[PDB]
Amino acid sequence: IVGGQEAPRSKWPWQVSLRVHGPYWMHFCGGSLIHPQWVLTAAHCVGPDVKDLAALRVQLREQHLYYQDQLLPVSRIIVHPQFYTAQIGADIALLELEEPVKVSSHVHTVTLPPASETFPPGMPCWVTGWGDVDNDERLPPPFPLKQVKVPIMENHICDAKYHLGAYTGDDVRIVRDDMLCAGNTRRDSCQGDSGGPLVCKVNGTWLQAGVVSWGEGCAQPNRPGIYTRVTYYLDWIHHYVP
Amino acid sequence: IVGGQEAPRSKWPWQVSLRVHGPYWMHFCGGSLIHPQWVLTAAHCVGPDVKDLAALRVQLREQHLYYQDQLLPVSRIIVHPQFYTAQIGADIALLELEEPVKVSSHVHTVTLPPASETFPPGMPCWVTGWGDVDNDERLPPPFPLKQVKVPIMENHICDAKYHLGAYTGDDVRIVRDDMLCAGNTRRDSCQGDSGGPLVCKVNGTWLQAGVVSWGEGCAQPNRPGIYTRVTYYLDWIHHYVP
Amino acid sequence: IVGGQEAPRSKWPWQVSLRVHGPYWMHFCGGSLIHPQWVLTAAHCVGPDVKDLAALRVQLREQHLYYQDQLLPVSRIIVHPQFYTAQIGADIALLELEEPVKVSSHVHTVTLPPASETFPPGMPCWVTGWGDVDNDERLPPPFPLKQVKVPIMENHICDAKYHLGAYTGDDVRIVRDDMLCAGNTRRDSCQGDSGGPLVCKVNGTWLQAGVVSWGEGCAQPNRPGIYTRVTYYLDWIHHYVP
Amino acid sequence: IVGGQEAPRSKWPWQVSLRVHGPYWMHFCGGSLIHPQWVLTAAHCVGPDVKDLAALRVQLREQHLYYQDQLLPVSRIIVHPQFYTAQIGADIALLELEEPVKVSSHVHTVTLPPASETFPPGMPCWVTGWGDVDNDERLPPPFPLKQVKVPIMENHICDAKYHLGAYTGDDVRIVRDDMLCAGNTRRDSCQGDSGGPLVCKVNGTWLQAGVVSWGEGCAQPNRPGIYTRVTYYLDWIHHYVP
Ligand SMILES: CCCOc1sc(C(=O)N2[C@@H]3CC[C@H]2C[C@H](c2cc(CN)ccc2F)C3)c(C)c1Br
Ligand SMILES: CCCOc1sc(C(=O)N2[C@@H]3CC[C@H]2C[C@H](c2cc(CN)ccc2F)C3)c(C)c1Br
Ligand SMILES: CCCOc1sc(C(=O)N2[C@@H]3CC[C@H]2C[C@H](c2cc(CN)ccc2F)C3)c(C)c1Br
Ligand SMILES: CCCOc1sc(C(=O)N2[C@@H]3CC[C@H]2C[C@H](c2cc(CN)ccc2F)C3)c(C)c1Br
Repeated sequence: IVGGQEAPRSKWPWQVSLRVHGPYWMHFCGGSLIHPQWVLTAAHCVGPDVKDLAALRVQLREQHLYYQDQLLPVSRIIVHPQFYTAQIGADIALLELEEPVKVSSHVHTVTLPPASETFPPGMPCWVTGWGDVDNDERLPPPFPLKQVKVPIMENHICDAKYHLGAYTGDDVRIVRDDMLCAGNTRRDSCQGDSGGPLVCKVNGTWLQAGVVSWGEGCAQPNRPGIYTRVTYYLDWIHHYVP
Repeated sequence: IVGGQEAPRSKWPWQVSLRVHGPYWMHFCGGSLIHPQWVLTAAHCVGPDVKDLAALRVQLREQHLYYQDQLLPVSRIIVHPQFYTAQIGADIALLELEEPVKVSSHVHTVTLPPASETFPPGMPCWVTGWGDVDNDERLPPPFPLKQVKVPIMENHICDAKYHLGAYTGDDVRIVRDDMLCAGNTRRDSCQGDSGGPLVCKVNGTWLQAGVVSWGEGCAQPNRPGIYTRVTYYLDWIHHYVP
Repeated sequence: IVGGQEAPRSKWPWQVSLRVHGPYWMHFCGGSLIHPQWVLTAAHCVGPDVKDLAALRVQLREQHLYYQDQLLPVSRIIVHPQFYTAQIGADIALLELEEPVKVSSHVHTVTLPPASETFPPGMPCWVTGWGDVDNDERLPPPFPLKQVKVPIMENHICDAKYHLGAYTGDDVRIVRDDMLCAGNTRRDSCQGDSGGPLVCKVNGTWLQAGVVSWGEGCAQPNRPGIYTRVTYYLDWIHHYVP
Repeated sequence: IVGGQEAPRSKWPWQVSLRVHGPYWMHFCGGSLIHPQWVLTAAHCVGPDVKDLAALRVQLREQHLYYQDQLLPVSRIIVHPQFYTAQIGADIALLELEEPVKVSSHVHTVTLPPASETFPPGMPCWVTGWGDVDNDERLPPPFPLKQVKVPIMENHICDAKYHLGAYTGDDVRIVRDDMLCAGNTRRDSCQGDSGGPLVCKVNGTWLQAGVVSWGEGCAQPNRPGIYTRVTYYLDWIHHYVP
């Protein structure tokens, strides 16, 4: 997370840490609890190549990474069949927990938005995670959960910004329809925040608008953060998630 | 170049080295001389981001990289407008030299194939460059120009190989129509060979089948090297080069 | 710390973490609280070149590094005048805290050994710190305070052991009189433990026998860990410490 | 080599490159031909630990490293018995070639100085090698043999300069009598030049004043380059070299 601050303990109960087995259970990606037995993440975190379920663990809401570790095993890894790279699209994945979680006030699910829900500029939106604080600058220990309020940019305006300083033809789409744009040179998501949630307060309720996907660096000029549009993959999510 | 050996001095007169200004004029990509004043390379070498022409030089055929440097300036960089990433496609670019080179027996152009030209499966072809010898294994000094014989893998067969051990749906194409496959676990192109030529001897004439583009690692199981199909972009090439 | 285990919360109340200002207050060396206002460390940690007082902080006993931080400023950095390198000797330094610490059962001082105290082999001795777990293998998060029981080796035996597979003449002393030897191929101190204490239980009382100084790698054959002999610099310590 | 320029082909015929086996015969240290069958170098290059003769090769004067390789085998490695560390001193070693070198105008021996020569400040002295061009800045390809005119400093002044900005006592010797000082913030030897020669023109004859040994970084304020004083070890060299 570029800019912003450390998140208070009561905020973002849905935020999860994805862990890989090595010298320790290392955080590689973020995620969000969308159902007591289901975690929503980015496909690039757990794909496109087949991963070993034994080498993966899910860590629920934690104020400081690695401190209060209570790792949960994964039953199923479901990656969108249209996924290959974050730039092509379909950067969405589902993780089925071995057993459903005990929902508390400190740890509970995030509400998915309706199919017709469009997130326009000016809407209060926040992105969370334990990712890099800047380009090539990792989150320092004790690795606190960071939060940043990001401004939403319209897809066509964001696509136009991505063409500035690029050879890519103006008619050639960089920011696709299954993507969402948010952030600026001071506020953005980064490497390590991938798979994590982008929540927006719509009529007094928090709705996950996006999934941290990609971008040309972090908080760089004319390069806002790109997220997988949750509304676009609602039919695919509901096929596995009740 | 993975496998093979040091190329003899008389072989591959079209092979060029692309140089970027830093502590020294360092090799970042390969290429091929297609016209005395034009160089064919991969778009990812010089894009999608707009490059500074003063910070770029072209080095003609050299037995040992950096030894007899005769750096040539560039007047134009023409990156295909459909290019953004090597996986999406259109990984092709043209470099116009400031002055046309004096064509000789040691340094001369490569013949481009006709519009209908097909490269059969199992056909022996050659890939050249000063790239890495293996995954995370740089070409050791005095950096000789390397060559390797690579077998052609048909597009549908190669696409199926990329789906082996991947979540990506069988109906979702990884190896695209504007792409070409070549190599195995012992013979392949690698990081640094990008932009370089893939040559096939057809009826006693060397034709450039592909431009080194991408691949999931170098000489990895079920992951052959991906090349930009020259035949697919002949009209775009002929629009700029006479 | 090579080998051993995570130290219990009730053990080593004198253990100190030395912090340097950078992207965060990074641990660079260990230390021991010898007086409520004085910290004993290695000279190579804070020298031989003059350090900025404002860029240094002292962290008292932590079960997990960086998690429960309460950084203390330093008022004086006293490095032994005979110090240049750890191999030459006099690898000892004192850090005066700006204010004295409120002593408790969990955080208290270590007793310095008497002037004529020798530490022969077989004695129950432990070395503590948050250093590397092996050669080029960092202590993984949540960075637990580690301990290891290390066997003491006689100075002349350890000195002759350092000459094994070395061109250095047998008459040329490697392990000097101001040094102490401890550890083996399974039990040792490493990079990051430097400045930390080597404590021995003598007559039911814990005495600081040494200060982590140097060694040819960590837990390598015929290369035990080298410590600064505390008894040798007792007069120098007592000149500043009450 | 920090500062200066690329050496002309006719200059420094005694300069040699020391090679170690791995992915290629990599340069690790410099040296000098003092006798047709003997090479003078620094002890830290080949010690204090015993090295395998088969993994070591000697390369005679080369304008560009690796380009015209004619690797020569070594029969004996003689490291000074007083050596352990460059800072302690005796950083001198002799390498006996398997066969004597066929001496020519391009490749010949350097004259050792008489015992009486102290090399005072103001002598025209040069240091040569293929080492780093600055701190953490490696010599760029085609790796040309570099040279730099370095100002000689008197031992007591160089020792006092090393105490500036250091805790080390003014009466505690840093620069020993078996050492020689040369260089400034623009002209110095660096990592990779170690073992190489420091030559001074005395009575129209090039005499090797020193062997590149150590220093606190390269071209750093009040930290000139430290060389092993050849005259000090003249008796030791003559015990092996005819
Ligand atoms: C022109 C190439 C467009 O495709 C991109 S952007 C891009 C990039 O710059 N990235 C850095 C590091 C990996 C990749 C995506 C990273 C990233 C950016 C964001 C948005 N700031 C969020 C999460 C995240 F992981 C930032 C890469 C590697 C590729 Br391929
Ligand atoms: C699932 C991701 C598919 O897209 C790929 S493959 C891929 C990869 O493994 N590469 C390594 C290093 C960069 C990228 C392409 C590299 C490469 C392979 C080849 C084929 N052996 C030729 C040239 C070349 F530069 C080999 C990357 C970074 C990305 Br994004
Ligand atoms: C010529 C060998 C003697 O001088 C030495 S040993 C030595 C070494 O191998 N070290 C590694 C990394 C730095 C230095 C000291 C390190 C070390 C070893 C120990 C004992 N295992 C304790 C603390 C500690 F920092 C282990 C170095 C850099 C030097 Br100079
Ligand atoms: C205060 C510690 C004194 O002893 C030194 S100086 C010193 C240092 O800064 N060095 C850099 C890298 C290794 C070591 C010696 C290096 C060096 C300097 C020079 C002179 N500029 C020539 C050759 C050479 F290898 C420059 C080290 C590692 C040690 Br241990």
